[PDB]
Amino acid sequence: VLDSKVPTGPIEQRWDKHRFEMKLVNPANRRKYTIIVVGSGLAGASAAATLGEAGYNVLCFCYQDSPRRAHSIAAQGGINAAKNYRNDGDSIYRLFYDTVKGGDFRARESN
Amino acid sequence: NLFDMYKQITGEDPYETPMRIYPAVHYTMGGLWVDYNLQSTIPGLFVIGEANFSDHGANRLGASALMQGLADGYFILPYTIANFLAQVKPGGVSIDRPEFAEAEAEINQRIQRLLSIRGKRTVDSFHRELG
Amino acid sequence: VLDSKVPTGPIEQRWDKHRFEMKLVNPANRRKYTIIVVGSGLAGASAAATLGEAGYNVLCFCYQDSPRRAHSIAAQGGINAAKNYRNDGDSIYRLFYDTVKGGDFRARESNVYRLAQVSVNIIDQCVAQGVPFAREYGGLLDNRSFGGAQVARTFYARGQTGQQLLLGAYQALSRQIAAGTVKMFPRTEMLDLVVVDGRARGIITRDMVTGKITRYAADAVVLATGGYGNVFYLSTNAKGCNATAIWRAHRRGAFFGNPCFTQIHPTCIPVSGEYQSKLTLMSESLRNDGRIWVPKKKGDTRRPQDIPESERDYYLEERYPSFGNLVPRDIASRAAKQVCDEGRGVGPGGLGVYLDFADAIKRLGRQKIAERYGNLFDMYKQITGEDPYETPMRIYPAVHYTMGGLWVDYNLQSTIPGLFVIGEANFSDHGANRLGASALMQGLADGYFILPYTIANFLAQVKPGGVSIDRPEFAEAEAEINQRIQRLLSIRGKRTVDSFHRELGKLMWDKCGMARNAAGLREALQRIPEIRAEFWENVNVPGEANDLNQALEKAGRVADFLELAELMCLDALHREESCGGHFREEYQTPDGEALRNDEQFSYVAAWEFTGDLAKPRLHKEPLVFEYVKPT
Amino acid sequence: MKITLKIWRQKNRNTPGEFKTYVMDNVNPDMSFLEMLDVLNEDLMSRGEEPVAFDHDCREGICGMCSLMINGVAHGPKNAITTCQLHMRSFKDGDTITVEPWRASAFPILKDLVVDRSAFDRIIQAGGYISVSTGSAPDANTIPVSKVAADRAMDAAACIGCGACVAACPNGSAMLFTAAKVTHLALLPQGQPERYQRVVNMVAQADFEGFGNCTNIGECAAVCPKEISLETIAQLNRDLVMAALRGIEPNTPIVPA
Amino acid sequence: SVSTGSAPDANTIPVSKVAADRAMDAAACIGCGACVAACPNGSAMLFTAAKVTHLALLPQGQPERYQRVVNMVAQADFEGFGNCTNIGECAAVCPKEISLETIAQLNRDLVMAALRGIEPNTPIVPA
Ligand SMILES: Cc1cc2nc3c(=O)[nH]c(=O)nc-3n(C[C@H](O)[C@H](O)[C@H](O)COP(=O)(O)OP(=O)(O)OC[C@H]3O[C@@H](n4cnc5c(N)ncnc54)[C@H](O)[C@@H]3O)c2cc1C
Ligand SMILES: Cc1cc2nc3c(=O)[nH]c(=O)nc-3n(C[C@H](O)[C@H](O)[C@H](O)COP(=O)(O)OP(=O)(O)OC[C@H]3O[C@@H](n4cnc5c(N)ncnc54)[C@H](O)[C@@H]3O)c2cc1C
Ligand code: SF4
Ligand code: SF4
Ligand code: F3S
Ligand code: F3S
Ligand code: FES
Repeated sequence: VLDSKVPTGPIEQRWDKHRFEMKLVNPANRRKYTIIVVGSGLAGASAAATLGEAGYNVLCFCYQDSPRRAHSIAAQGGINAAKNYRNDGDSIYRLFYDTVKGGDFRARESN
Repeated sequence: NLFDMYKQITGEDPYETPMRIYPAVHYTMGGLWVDYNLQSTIPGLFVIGEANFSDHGANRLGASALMQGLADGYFILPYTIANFLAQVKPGGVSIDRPEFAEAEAEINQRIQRLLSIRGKRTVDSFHRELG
Repeated sequence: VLDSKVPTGPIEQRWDKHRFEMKLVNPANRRKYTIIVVGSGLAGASAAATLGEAGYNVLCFCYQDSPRRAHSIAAQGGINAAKNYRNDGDSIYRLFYDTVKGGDFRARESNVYRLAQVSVNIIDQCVAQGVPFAREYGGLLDNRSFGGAQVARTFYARGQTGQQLLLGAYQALSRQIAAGTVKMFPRTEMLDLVVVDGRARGIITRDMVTGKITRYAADAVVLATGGYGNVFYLSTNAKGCNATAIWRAHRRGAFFGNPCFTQIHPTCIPVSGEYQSKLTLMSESLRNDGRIWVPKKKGDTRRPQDIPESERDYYLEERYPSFGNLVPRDIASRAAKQVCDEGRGVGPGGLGVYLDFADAIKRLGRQKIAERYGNLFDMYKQITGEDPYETPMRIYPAVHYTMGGLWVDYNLQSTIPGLFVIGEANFSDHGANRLGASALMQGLADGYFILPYTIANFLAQVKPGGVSIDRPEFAEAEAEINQRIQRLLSIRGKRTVDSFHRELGKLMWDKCGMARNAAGLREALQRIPEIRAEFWENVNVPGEANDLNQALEKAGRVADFLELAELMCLDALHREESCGGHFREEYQTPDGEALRNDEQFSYVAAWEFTGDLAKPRLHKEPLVFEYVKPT
Repeated sequence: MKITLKIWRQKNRNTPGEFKTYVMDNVNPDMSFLEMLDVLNEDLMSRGEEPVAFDHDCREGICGMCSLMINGVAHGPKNAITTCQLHMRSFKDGDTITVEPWRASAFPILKDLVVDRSAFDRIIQAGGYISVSTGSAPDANTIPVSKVAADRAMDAAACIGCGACVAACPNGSAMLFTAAKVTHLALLPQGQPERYQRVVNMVAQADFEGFGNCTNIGECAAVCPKEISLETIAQLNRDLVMAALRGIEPNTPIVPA
Repeated sequence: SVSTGSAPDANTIPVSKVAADRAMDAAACIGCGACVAACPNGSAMLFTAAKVTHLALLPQGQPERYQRVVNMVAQADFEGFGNCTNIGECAAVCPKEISLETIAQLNRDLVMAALRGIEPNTPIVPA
């Protein structure tokens, strides 16, 4: 069976509640684990860099000549963020509503 | 910039002549199912980026794929992966296990069969037909 | 009765709700109030600087040469904060949960949450003041784990973080002094507290340079006088640390909260004889890559490196096979004390246990180990005279911290109205065990972001002035102080003050130490009055009152320690359970871990001075947990 | 080990002092100098004489309260250590050891080996800080500081204020202490807005306190327990020169209460 | 050298439009290697200069620029690339039209670092 494992309570603090609930690995014990990261796109490279910063032994793989030849290099449009730097009414809740409405209500709200 | 690139590629100036366009597939919202922890059905396997269903639903918004990928890479995956790893004992599995040998044998057999078919049609023809 | 005065509602907004509820003092009216601050440590200096910035007339006192000579300057470890700069799950709620769980559920939740909430502002203020914290190559701050914490939430400045924090606080205090708002009195010590109409309205002090007795009057009195870990003769704190101010306050009417809660440090340098009185605190990470042992034969005169591995009684490895030899400091320290008392010691005086790094050196690389702790090895070589690389390191645990102190409410106010206790001198919120890199942040929180609000709330309800130094209470206190000093100088017995201090320290360490039982505590309680009478009968204090006589100060501190040890032993006997530092040999799990009784002893014990040193009254403050349930 | 000691003994500030000789028969090489002094004081108290008074708080070389000149060299013959850190395993049997306090016009003598060092506090009070009030601080990671600058600032800031540089300097100047404070507060961005005034004020306060000038001899660095290099002084000089170019004038001196 | 999670607010440090435009011009390097194969000396001067200019025109790269360039230059000398004769084929061949001002900026940074006594670190040995 499929378990979403989404948190409960108000949606504004679900992520923080889940972060508090989740376990942690001691920094001294981090070097004893090995993680394989297949892919060097935006997500792959960011995850590999963050896990290397944490201390885990990270193995990254890519079929291109260099890690910088992923197709994420080809994106022309910008990146969205709920910063409201233009004072036009943008907010985190507005961005969440827009994203969930643009998906035609076919995705989990928590993510 | 768009006019210059179109002139470089097509070879016709769009200022005086009409341009030609044709829609094509750009993104795949589908992928491997993941839970709130970005973990697939198989324990220990995490899918991030464009390879999972994630949260774009049936249609993603503009400037959202990069945001989702960076979110998964930076501020989401470390927490869930630490949560998973804190519940298991590090190490204990080498590359000498029978499963590794079976997978390697399957891969080698597949490669040998693909090289030994040596038919007539090229790979690109089959890809074009399927597409 | 004790009123905690904690706010209601959700714990995330209790502090803000209390801040909105509390009264305020207008800036024009601030200059009409006088506040006395006793102590120039982190909490004392921060509070004095903040109150001088506000506008109050602040009087600061310290017995050292300068405020920067106060303690909390040797705090090698860093300071904790819930900033989550490392992005590894740290948060304010996580820090609050960790602090309340590490205290073994023996402290109020509201104070802990308030401290965890203000830690971020503490770090921001410390950074802005010019404290040179460790930075990475990109220019941002760096964080490290505190040897067991599950997150890297500790900010450090090389190995002298406490020195830099105290320097910043002292620079702020000096800036306030230059403005004329704060008046500083170095080389003077508080000897009595003058209470007028049920309010702490002044102090009686004596400067040690000339011996003059002075009386000071103020609207509020703050006691940031530090801990009382020097009651035991051998301790890791300074020579001058004492409990005179807090004991005088308790005698005057203040309530003592959990005096038996003390914390020890496992890694300290054993003394080379009876002359030594201080043990140097190295670190907590030396046991990670070391094995504790003792020779099988007590009369082994051979060099420890030449002793065969089969001829070494590797206790803590034969015993307690679990925990991966990483036993808690309580069990390891208790075992070390037991094996040292049995006569199997390794030091010159028979005190200490061996900790060889030869196995670690062979297993690891010499360069990596040298980079891991090289300054510590150099300092150990400077002190002991033996190279840790080639010779096993002798260690012996010692008392480090005192979680006990004067009981305070949510407003940091003791039982006596107008008397505020901040820093290490109060019970505060550490419970039965103080987490690492949390005392400094607690003191800074009390000094900076807590005391001004509560003190303004208290001062807004009273009229400034009205009490001078000519009142009969000041004269009575001065006469009592002078009579006590004259009696101490006129005893002129045979034994010195250090002999009595060493006797009391040995008795307390043997009976009221980490391992406590009913018989030993009762024996110590019986023995204490005899020692006090002998001290008051056969002490030798040379010199004159109006001179730079350190013997008189030591005699006064030792007398206060003698009075306080009886109450400490009484509280240790009263608590019939084991929790945190307080460990009872008849209440523990078979594995050796402490066992709690949360349905009979889930409270805070405040002791009231009834005039008899053997029968002080007991008050219970119930503890209720709503967010973190006891486990 | 048998040690002959010559202690400077002075009753008070006004009473003239003199040297007094003492003999110690059994001295453990492992014990520190201050432990030997405590043993000698206990012996004197048992005999009935006035014990020697000296400053000691931390016994770890961090507080800086301890202050003694041993055999003509401050903080003992060994370098890069404080008086409390000095053990007698480096001394020789039968040696004669002379102990004196700091000798300077700005450091009055109060007892046998106790001196007043409030002049350093007055120097610090004369602008040697950053004028930031409580609660107005921005975020910690707002202003980035390079690792080299942070390391140099930490090196300059690790000054215990022992005053050994003043006593060791033949001119009796406090140049090393002021230079270290100025260098520590000038290498960080937070100290930038008021550095050029600060140094001048501090320098003026030193000249007002009674300290001498600096001949660039170099005893300060050779005696300083924390190994503060002479370059800090050069840094101070540069700042002062720049402060001279912009027309900065020192403020009124800090008069002691 | 910035870790994840320690970043301040985006609008904390202002950057002038001219500096941002020059940094973007220098940063648009696809790493094709045409500059190496075009220069007669076979040098990687244009690539290193472009990266150094990109990372040096922004305030975030200020704290460690003088070391950085030296390290990069040393790595080039360790990798087997030649010197620069200031011929100019790399600029004329480069697809993104990176000018020679990046080389001048790299030279200035190297000279300033040499004046400060910056010593290059150990070279990056391939696995
Ligand atoms: C032309 C174009 C324009 C776009 N524009 C935008 C835009 O404006 N805004 C937006 O939000 N999104 C945009 N996108 C979408 C966005 O670029 C992608 O969603 C993004 O690449 C997904 O992140 P990723 O980490 O999977 O990157 P990817 O580049 O998709 O990740 C692929 C990586 O995995 C590695 N890899 C793949 N298979 C293997 C294998 N078998 N073994 C080893 N390594 C392997 C590759 O080497 C590479 O490193 C655009 C996409 C395209 C194609
Ligand atoms: C060796 C050691 C290492 C430590 N390391 C750490 C660490 O790594 N991390 C951590 O978080 N905590 C550490 N601590 C604990 C920390 O130092 C204290 O808990 C606390 O910070 C002390 O600050 P305070 O101002 O409250 O007390 P103190 O600084 O001890 O207060 C002393 C001040 O009160 C004055 N005073 C005292 N009695 C009198 C009197 N009778 N009359 C007049 N003035 C008086 C003194 O003159 C002085 O100004 C350490 C403690 C020690 C001893
Ligand atoms: S500069 Fe050195 S010698 Fe001078 S006071 Fe500071 S630590 Fe002592
Ligand atoms: S030719 Fe231009 S784009 Fe290509 S690697 Fe060289 S500098 Fe970069
Ligand atoms: S040796 Fe003396 S003359 Fe000045 S530079 Fe040092 S204090
Ligand atoms: S052509 Fe080559 S030699 Fe230098 S100036 Fe350009 S990289
Ligand atoms: S006693 Fe503290 S530095 Fe010597």
